[PDB]
Amino acid sequence: RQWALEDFEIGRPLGKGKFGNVYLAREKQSKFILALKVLFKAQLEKAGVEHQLRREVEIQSHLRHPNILRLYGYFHDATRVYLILEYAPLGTVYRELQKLSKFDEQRTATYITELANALSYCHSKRVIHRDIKPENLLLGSAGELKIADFLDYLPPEMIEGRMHDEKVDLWSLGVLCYEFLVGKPPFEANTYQETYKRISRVEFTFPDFVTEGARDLISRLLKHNPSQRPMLREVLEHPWITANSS
Ligand SMILES: C=Nc1ncc(F)c(-c2cccnc2Oc2ccc(NC(=O)c3ccccc3Nc3ccccc3)cc2)n1
Repeated sequence: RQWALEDFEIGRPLGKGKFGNVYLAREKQSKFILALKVLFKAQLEKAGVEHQLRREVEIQSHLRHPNILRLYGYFHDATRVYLILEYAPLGTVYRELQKLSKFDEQRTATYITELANALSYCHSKRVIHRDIKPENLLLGSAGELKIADFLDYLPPEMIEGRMHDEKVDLWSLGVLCYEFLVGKPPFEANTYQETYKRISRVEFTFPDFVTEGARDLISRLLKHNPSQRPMLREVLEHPWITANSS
């Protein structure tokens, strides 16, 4: 409960980014094996996100799920800040997606279920999410997927703030599923302008090898109007999902 850097025996550099570096680590006390991010407050300031982090570490800490990367604890010295995190032994879905180019109908559906499961929990524990990427998806030991993200003159459209923020994740789920099945995201193009074009006008096209159940689901998630995309529950109960999830 009262953490210091010499409570930890340090292993191999696990990669860097963005403010800090991650190392492999072990609790001298419980010999428990975990990752450790090392953020520098100097690097947080020249990016103005010190309070933003502390804010989110308090949110993160109260999220226990097999499909969400577990944060165990945190601490600091004057120069450095440390985050004690679940080591995902099997690499990212990015690296793996490059190794396999695309995934099988079942590998994709299982991954969607897990995401959906995790996202539902967040929605339930009152914490909505923005965008999910393959690069932000880590892999546990048993192939399991881990989200590792980080007046009186005022009108109605300014006091109701952000109306539909819950529904972004369903778009993300649509996009992801596609990339998993195809190897590329659905509005990927050459110019940034042509990508912007296809995202705005919702312009994606399934190559022939894609199944119907997938085309059906993906289309339902990728609706222009946010309030038309299925609620997470429905994704878990989709013919295609309920036929490949395990
Ligand atoms: C190879 N497996 C593996 N396992 C665990 C790992 F952490 C990593 C890893 C290695 C190198 C770089 N990144 C890695 O993954 C992550 C992914 C997410 C995080 N999460 C955070 O850094 C974070 C968690 C809770 C709260 C805040 C966090 N960061 C944050 C920083 C600034 C502002 C806001 C949030 C940490 C490491 N890699």
